[PDB]
Amino acid sequence: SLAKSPASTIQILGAEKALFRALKTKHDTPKYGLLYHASLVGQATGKNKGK
Amino acid sequence: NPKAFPLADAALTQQILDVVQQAANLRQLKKGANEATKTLNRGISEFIIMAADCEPIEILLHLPLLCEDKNVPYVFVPSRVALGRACGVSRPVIAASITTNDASAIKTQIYAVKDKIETLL
Amino acid sequence: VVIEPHRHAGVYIARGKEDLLVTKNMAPGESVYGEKRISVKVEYRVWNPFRSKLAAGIMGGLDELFIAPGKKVLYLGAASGTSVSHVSDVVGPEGVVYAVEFSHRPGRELISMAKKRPNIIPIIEDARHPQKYRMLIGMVDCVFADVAQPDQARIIALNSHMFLKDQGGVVISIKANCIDSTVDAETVFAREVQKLREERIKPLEQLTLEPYERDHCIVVGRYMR
Amino acid sequence: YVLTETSAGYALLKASDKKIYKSSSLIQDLDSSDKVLKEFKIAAFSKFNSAANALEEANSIIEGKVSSQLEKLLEEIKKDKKSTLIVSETKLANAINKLGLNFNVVSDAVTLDIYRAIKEYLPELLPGMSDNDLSKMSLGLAHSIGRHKLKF
Amino acid sequence: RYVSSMAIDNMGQQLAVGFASGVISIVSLADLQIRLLKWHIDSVLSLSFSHDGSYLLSGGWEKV
Amino acid sequence: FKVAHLQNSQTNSVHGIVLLQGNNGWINILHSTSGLWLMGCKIEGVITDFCIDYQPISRGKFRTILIAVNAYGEVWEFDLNKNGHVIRRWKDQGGVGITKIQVGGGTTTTCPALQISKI
Amino acid sequence: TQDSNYVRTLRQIELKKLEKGAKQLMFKSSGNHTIFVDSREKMNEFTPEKFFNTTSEMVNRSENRLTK
Amino acid sequence: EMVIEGGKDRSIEGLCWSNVNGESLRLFSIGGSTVVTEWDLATGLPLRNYDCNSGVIWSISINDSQDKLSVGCDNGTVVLIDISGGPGVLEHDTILMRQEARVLTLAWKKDDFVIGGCSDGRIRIWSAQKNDENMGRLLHTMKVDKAKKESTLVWSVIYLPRTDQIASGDSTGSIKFWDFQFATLNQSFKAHDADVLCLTTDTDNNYVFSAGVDRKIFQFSQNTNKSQKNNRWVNSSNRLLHGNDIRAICAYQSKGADFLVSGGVEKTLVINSLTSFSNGNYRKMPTVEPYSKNVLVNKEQRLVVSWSESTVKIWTMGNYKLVCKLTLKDDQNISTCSLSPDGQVLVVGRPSTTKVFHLQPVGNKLKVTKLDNDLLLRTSTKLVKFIDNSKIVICSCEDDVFIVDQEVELLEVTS
Amino acid sequence: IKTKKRKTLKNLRKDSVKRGKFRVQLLSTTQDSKTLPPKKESSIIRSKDRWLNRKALNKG
Repeated sequence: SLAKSPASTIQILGAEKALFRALKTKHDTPKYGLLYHASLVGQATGKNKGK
Repeated sequence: NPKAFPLADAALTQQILDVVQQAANLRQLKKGANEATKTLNRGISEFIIMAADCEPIEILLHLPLLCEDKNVPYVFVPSRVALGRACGVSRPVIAASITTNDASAIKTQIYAVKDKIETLL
Repeated sequence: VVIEPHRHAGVYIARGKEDLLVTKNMAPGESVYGEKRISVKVEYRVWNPFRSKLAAGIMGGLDELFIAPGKKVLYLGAASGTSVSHVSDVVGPEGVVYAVEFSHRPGRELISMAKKRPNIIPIIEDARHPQKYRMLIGMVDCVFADVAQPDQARIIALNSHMFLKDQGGVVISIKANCIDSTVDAETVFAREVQKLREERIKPLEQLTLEPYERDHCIVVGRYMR
Repeated sequence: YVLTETSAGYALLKASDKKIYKSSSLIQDLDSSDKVLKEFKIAAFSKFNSAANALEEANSIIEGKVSSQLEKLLEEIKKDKKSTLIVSETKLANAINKLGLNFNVVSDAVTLDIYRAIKEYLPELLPGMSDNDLSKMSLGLAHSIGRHKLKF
Repeated sequence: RYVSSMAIDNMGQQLAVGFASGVISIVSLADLQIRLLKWHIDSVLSLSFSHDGSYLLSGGWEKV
Repeated sequence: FKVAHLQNSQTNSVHGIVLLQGNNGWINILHSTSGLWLMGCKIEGVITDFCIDYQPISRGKFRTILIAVNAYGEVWEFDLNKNGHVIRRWKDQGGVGITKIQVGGGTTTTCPALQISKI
Repeated sequence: TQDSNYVRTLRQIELKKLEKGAKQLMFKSSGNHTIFVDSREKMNEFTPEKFFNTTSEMVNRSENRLTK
Repeated sequence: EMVIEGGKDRSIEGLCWSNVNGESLRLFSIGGSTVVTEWDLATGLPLRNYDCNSGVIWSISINDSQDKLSVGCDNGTVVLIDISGGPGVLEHDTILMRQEARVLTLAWKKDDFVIGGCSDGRIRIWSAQKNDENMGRLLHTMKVDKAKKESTLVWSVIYLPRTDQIASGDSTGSIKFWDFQFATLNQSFKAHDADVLCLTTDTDNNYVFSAGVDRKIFQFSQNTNKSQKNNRWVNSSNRLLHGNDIRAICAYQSKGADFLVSGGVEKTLVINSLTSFSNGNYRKMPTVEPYSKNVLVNKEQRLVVSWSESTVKIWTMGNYKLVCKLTLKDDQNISTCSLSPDGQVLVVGRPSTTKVFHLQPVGNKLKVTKLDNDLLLRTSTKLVKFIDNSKIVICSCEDDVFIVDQEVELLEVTS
Repeated sequence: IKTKKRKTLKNLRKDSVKRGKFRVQLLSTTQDSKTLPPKKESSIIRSKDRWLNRKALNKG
């Protein structure tokens, strides 16, 4: 069930309440979710950790 | 690759990639596997084209598993390079979903190709 | 809130806020696939005529459905527990369902629900070779067919000539497109009931289950000998 | 004057007939059994009845899903060698152990009827076992062979 | 059976016999198998081959 | 059309051929002085373009090959110094709408050889 | 793109409400029921309560007929 | 030798033989329906009606080594039927990779490939080679030169094993020869003026004969050493022998027999020589040679009965006057018939049943009444020949000789 | 009797009449199903002979 989900979902997978409040009012969605605590995103710094 | 069920022959793959080219000109396709699965989730895909050419084919063969839940037709063509040429980008494209429309100019061509697809299921 | 019984025990109609069809539980406490659970002290799983195929025949009205709470049944085409769960519910803990399939991709969840219910025993071999599971079980009281292969009559004829006792039931679900497209359901279903009464299957009824499936039928018959 | 090879697991059963071999492989229409006709025609000659051992169960399961020349069938060829007698095999694809050494085998179009009879009344007279025990050993063998073929 | 024309090609492999009935017949000289060409509705008066031998000019009583 | 050279291969006599791309898969090859239809080569699909390759064989003998492409990407090579018969059939890797094939590095129809030994 | 996201999630809310609302309804069947019989008199007669067993209440709607 | 009749609204479109060496001849045939019908040659009945599991069969062909059977159906399917199980038992094997248009003709290369001409003007090539990776999928597609103002149908396809070609006749009249490997045309002839319904070849493929609705038989030859070393058929000859059409053509060639046999809409058969087609002679058979009669007379009342398909008719001499007829439509197929001397009772009889009718001349008409006998109604009859005014002798289709109105001992023959 | 003889013939011959929501089909006989192959599909036989007698080939 995780494998048949698109990669954008796997990006935002932890941040559902921020995601759906930022969709149900027209705001900017999160970019990290549960995947923020990966070591590579730890190595990145700035807006390129969103990248 | 053995585990790429229905694979098209040359004539069917030529008309599949022809309707892919005119859907790309009409901005009616979503190119890429994640965009194809998004259209599968939202139920706005007419049929899915995949490429039996990716070196892990298991990055593909999961959208069959939710094609057979929404009974949307899906087909394999032998070349990801040629699918990317048909979709009209500079990269190889692994999967492509032709999206739904009811005022579309190429609706008859889409319907003819999807009937030829669901004959071989 | 009021549960009334059906023509076949183990099948009920939960009337009330939603007059909808339902079976019992042999799984204590839990659903298997997110079907709704009604308690009336006693646990009940809603059957769906769209998610499953035998429930559509029940909703269209099958009088002598030979799936019945005192038997054992052979299910040739489930691929997953979404119908054989309800067949194990209606056959109860007295009997046994043999859910036999070939494609081992949803056989994982088939075996997974057969872990939870001892009613359900799986067979992971193709149903055109019943000799490969000769040595597993024989002499069923009703076969069920849900195969969407072109040789439906030959596959269930071989399975009923090897594993069905005399005067038992045959329920076969026939998809028209898996045999012949572009010609209508009436001719292809007449052709298949004649093809099945070529064997020792006296046809009893067919029905077309039209609000639930496009161009399907359910044919029941009694196995002569 | 004949035997018949019937399986239920690793437990194989070479059950002999209460009539002649020609009578077994010629008519088959006289049983029509409720219980007494199959009980009279039946004769539990040999029962190479193994246990719930997964090795022996899955070994005979593979030999049942393939040709049937297993060691239990060699045991049956040992325990039925009297005058190169007649045998009733279940599957026609077990031709090797059907006719390998001194056994006139026959499995065609009425052997299935007599297997319908003896498979209808396996548990009532052939073992000293009960119906829930036969279904439990069948589902143990089934889950074993299923997790063997379907990997995990 | 009257023959009013004949022609050979530059290899001697085939030969055109044009008859007074109107037909032409290419015989293959190595094995004497014939092929009939029927268009002329009157007598065949002239035949020729091309240099490679794959075209046959014919002319007769029609002015064609 | 394209114009090319052809050798008789029983004499050492060359003559020009014009090659016309027709409807179905057809290439109609005909003589450039007499206009006689010599042979025809049919590919399977929508013929889109073709080119002419030559290869030398010995002193004063060469061989003409017609190279014709489907729209889909599959390429036929016809030996046409004999009867117009296929010698090779391959497939372009990638490529789905194919408009133009060309050869080069030797004598094409646009770099033509003036003398038969310079082919 | 963010008001397209707003309309798309509203559409997905209604899509899920639609599918799991129609999962918990029951629709009246409309299928061509056919019964096979013997020589000609069984076809000439009325199929005499062979599965209706009342010709008033439990004949003409088939979601649950009954046997008293 | 024998005739196997079918009944009302039955036709037969293709039929193929099968003789595995050491076993009996087997005869399969398609009609206009969804089944293949295999006949046992003894009784003259179907011994098997195998319903093929996809659509209405348009063509049938038999594998080389004759263990498999292709049926090409109206919904674009090519279905393989396993034949080698013994005479009578037919199994489904494999539905090959589908398509849109109906496959109108089939051929096999060997045990390996299966070629099929379809009604969209194309010629597909499938691989029926079991235990390959590409088993069942269609390897190639070829397209013939379409007609300008109507659709084109490829009507006849054969494989030519001496070379490696496929010959194909379509509904423009053109006949094309295709290299099998490279799947592509070698040469096209514009031979006929209308469709080419059937074409065949000899043993060593030095000739290809072809025929269709424009009623000429064309011969394409490759017998010259230069033709064989250049792979160049020539349009050798052309004969006009048939009256209306040619719907079937076949060839036999042995040490003391080399003839091609052809027949069409005009009901007669035509025999020509294979290696001497244009030169040699030909024989147009009579349209009927009554080895099984449909007419007999009785000398009393000067009357004559005659039965066509499922109706009998009786007239008397005088001029002549049609006195009675029996268009019995409870029947479906007729066979042989006999009248009593004195002209009292007629008995009609087919291989499924027989029926006996009392007759009374009421003047310028007759009155005919069935007289019931369920032994006659259950028996299969070939011949009934009237020992007495009451006693008849009955030859059954399963070799029984009864005497009714009971059993002749009949010795056995060395097989 | 002249204007309804085919009516009473077909209405006595044909089967599978309606009964309300239902339809009571006759099963056929092993007699006919084992004496004869089934009838031709007149759709495809008419398609083939109508093609071979199309107007574009001038028959006469």
